[PDB]
Amino acid sequence: GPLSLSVDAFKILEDPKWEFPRKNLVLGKTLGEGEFGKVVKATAFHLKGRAGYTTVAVKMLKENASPSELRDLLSEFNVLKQVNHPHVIKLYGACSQDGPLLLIVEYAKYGSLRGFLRESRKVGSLDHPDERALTMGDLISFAWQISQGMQYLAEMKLVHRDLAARNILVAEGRKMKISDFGLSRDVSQGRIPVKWMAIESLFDHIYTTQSDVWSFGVLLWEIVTLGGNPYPGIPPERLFNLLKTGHRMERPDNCSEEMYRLMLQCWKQEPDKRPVFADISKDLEKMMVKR
Amino acid sequence: EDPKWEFPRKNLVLGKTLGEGEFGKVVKATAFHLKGRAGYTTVAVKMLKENASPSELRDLLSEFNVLKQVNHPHVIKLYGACSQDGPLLLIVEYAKYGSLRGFLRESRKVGPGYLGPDERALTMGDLISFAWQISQGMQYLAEMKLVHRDLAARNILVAEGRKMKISDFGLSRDVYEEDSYVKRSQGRIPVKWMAIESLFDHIYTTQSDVWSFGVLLWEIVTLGGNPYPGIPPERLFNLLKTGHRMERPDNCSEEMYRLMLQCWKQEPDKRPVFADISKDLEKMMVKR
Ligand SMILES: COc1ccc(CN2[C@@H]3C[C@H]2CN(c2ccc(-c4cc(OCC(C)(C)O)cn5ncc(C#N)c45)cn2)C3)cn1
Ligand SMILES: COc1ccc(CN2[C@@H]3C[C@H]2CN(c2ccc(-c4cc(OCC(C)(C)O)cn5ncc(C#N)c45)cn2)C3)cn1
Repeated sequence: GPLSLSVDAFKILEDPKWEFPRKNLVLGKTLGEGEFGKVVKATAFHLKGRAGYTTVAVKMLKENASPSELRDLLSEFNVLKQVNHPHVIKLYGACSQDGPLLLIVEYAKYGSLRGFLRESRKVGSLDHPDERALTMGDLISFAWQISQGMQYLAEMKLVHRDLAARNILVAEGRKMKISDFGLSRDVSQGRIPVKWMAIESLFDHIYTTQSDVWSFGVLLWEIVTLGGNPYPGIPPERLFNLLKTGHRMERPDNCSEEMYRLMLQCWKQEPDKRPVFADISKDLEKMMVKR
Repeated sequence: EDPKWEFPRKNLVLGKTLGEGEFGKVVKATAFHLKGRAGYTTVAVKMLKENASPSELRDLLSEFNVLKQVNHPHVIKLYGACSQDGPLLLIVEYAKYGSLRGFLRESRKVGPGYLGPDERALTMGDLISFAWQISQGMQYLAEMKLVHRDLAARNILVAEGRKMKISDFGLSRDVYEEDSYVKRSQGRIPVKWMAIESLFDHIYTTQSDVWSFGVLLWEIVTLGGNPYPGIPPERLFNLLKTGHRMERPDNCSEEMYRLMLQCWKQEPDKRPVFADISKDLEKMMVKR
């Protein structure tokens, strides 16, 4: 079947560029864990012709993994090979010759954007009750970096499908990296959380760059609320009809008119009425120079 | 939605979490005036988490639709659902000992344990009986033209009097036409419980449920061990194709092992049917 073919292709030595010798990989602490998959920190010796040990993250399956897990991981590997951008997580390679399949990716010292934000406070060698302080300028900065990454992906004819604050990684110098390409595809029951999905994805199962834009609007909302939970107290099952009848999230606190207007436009019912990612970057670039 | 199954939300009180995984959760609950029982009845409630995808929603709805049609002493009882004024809540039977996997693993550290009268005291006779109750439930399920697809010790619940209840019907499918269920895309059943033709061919029949039953059997007689110990899921493709199967575990009889092996025949025709699995277990029991 399609998976046994990919598995077998993967387990052969066909891509010497991406194969990393297993003996050169030393696995450390767990960075995150779900039921069937795990991410650990690691050091990699002589990775990609680099001197000494490079700090990396390793993605791997757990023992109760289903074929849909195996598929997601292999599919991410195949997408990340074709991709190169400062705001997209970097793939270093894979170990396919010695035990479990391991994906080796760039290590993001702050972890997920969602985590980063909830540990922060909004403002206008000591110590504080919060990890850091963030201005609207930082938040606009974060959104712009993601929109750049997304513009690159849309130009590459790739639909991410799972855009959300938990899938953006925060690297050294607070650089945003789009991550989790398990569900991406080159442009039936979906595995994207309902609350981030575009109306046409929910009703017609259609996924395009414009449905990525809708998801981007939910992420913006997540950013300006510093890690809020979208549609709080509304059951995911109730959301279809609220959206169909034209309900949207209200303007959050500490959110400006111009910022909220951009969110709303991302959530237009007709995908043609939504901004493209270039328009989005433009809006953020303008906000920035204008303080 | 359905008159015979819709239950008044105000009559349902939710308690502690009994289990939660990726985007779904089970809570202990109590229901007032349930199916005309006086007073409160202790129940369990299955529901979605905030980050649910359409797949999880469709799975909860499909489990509801299946449990509506099936009634058997060894299949989890559905009481009803709250599906109107908010979140979808599935109301099912509460099983006091929890999952079979959990129950058997507990018997490793909780006396009297496995002995080779008390609820916690287990002999091989008790284990054969557990397997048999499950097989009778599966036999009925197969007669009702269903494939469970996700038969495993984690999906069997242990109720009052140590009765087995097949549960977790989210993935089960109708096979009235063709006697097979096939989908184009990848399944969500753990690789290690999947039949060889489910793995390579995306085909699910009662005979792939039989394969899964063999793995469950192995789980039972190892008292909740993990299948293909230390083998990566990805290695199962080549390993099953080349003819490797799990080894005979320690407190397993030759007849019991012969039954498992039969469940793991490459050719699905050569596997026993659930009716014949039940007969084999009946004979094992009475010859002791
Ligand atoms: C299908 O294959 C799968 C599926 C799921 C998984 C694991 N799942 C749960 C949710 C999803 C992904 N998960 C994580 C966990 C940690 C990280 C992560 C966390 C992290 O945190 C750093 C810190 C905050 C210092 O702990 C840094 N980095 N750097 C790179 C990555 C990556 N990738 C990370 C990213 N995703 C955890 C693995 N493989
Ligand atoms: C898609 O909809 C979903 C999907 C999955 C889930 C929850 N998932 C995780 C794995 C799967 C099913 N899960 C559970 C959790 C608890 C129980 C459970 C556990 C339980 O434990 C009793 C004890 C051990 C004394 O606490 C008793 N009962 N009785 C009925 C049920 C049911 N159902 C239970 C069964 N399945 C937890 C919820 N909704």
